[PDB]
Amino acid sequence: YILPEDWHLRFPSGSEIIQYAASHYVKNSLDPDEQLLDRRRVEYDIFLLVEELHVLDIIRKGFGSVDEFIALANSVSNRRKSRAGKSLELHLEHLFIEHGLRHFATQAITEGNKKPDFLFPSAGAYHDTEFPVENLRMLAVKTTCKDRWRQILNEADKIHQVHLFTLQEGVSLAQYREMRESGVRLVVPSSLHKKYPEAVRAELMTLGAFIAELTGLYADIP
Amino acid sequence: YILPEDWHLRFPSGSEIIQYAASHYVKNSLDPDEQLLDRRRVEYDIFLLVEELHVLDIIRKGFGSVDEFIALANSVSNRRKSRAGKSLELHLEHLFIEHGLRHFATQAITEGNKKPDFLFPSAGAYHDTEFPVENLRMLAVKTTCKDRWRQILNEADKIHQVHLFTLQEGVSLAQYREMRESGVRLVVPSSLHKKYPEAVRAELMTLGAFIAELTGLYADIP
DNA sequence: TAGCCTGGTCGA
DNA sequence: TAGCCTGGTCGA
Repeated sequence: YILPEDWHLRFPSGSEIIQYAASHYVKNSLDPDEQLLDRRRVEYDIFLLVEELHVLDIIRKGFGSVDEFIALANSVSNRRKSRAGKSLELHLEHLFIEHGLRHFATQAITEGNKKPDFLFPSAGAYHDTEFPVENLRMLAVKTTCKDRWRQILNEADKIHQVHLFTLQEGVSLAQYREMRESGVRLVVPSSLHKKYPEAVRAELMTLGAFIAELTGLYADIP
Repeated sequence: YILPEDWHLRFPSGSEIIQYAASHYVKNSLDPDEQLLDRRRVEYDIFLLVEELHVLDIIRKGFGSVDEFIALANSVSNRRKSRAGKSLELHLEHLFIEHGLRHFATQAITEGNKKPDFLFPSAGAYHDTEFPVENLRMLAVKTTCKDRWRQILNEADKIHQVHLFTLQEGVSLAQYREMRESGVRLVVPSSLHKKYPEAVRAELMTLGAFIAELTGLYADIP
């Protein structure tokens, strides 16, 4: 790939990796669902290489004790964890802008505590007492859900139908039922649908459909 | 310590480690808060040693690539994670029985979905339409909370004042306010109170106080 | 396969 | 220091 000069030394930020990765996308596959999965794959491959230049030398020369091993073990695991999550946020932000969805707030304050990944169409409209509450949207983003999905709930007391975007290779049917009852709606990249139980597949939204719904919903907003 | 014979080979269960660990407790420090922290420390030290006999040899001879390193790295990290959590559950179960708290359900079904770590005084009383709902208690257990605490919420729709037991070395004041509003009440081992902000320390329960409250609350139940 | 998190890194 | 989880192990 040939990386930027100081990357060998200083480990780049999430936006920096992607900023570099952008000049290496396949192009075009103008479907938003295709684009995400592709941009993720390209970004990840670059990340793998940067990671190697920081650890591979330490990896080979072994560890004298468990406490030594596990410190870097946790450090490296948790580097991936923190960066994987921010990556998906960023990739969706870029895709919203590129596909006509300009009406969204990134760091939007709702009730004063929890702040959702994405709020629609505005932080302002959300507090606007005369904006139709049923036209409000919220997008929580989780690369994997597992048990962690329930942490997304009351991020927007005002919105009961909440959207969760995830890359998980199938959510259990039992687990999906809990999500429905709690008012959660999955947005999942078209390609990953086949990993979800047949009964669930029907109620699954693609990224493309999400963007299209919201684009029309807020077309009448400046 | 000298471990049981087959431990070198087969990695023991959580109950097995503790069953062995019990014959190695300090004794007595009859305070429940003291006993937990001690039994945890004894259990952990044994765990560390069992872990070493399974990994130390693999740890020293290094790794050829990142993908090799990270597989065991995640495996070992996640062994600790799964076992740490079950350990605390077990230690509290044993302490409840030993200190007169016989009225609790371990695997209690509430609404049919989420099942709380501990339900009081009975799975039956919880569904008993004439048991005073304000005398119901529920105990979620988390070794560390972090962001994960919000996953404990609606485990018992019927109970609004919920108890969370944790070993975390201080919960932020901002984070504690969210817990209060969501109807969560911390139970924290006496010794760890000094790690919590001064403003929070006041509303913190000890294990001893928890057991004493519930013991009196259910003394009139067979 | 639901729950665990003997948890450090990243970027407001 | 709040949010992340490019997540596998354990035991119903």
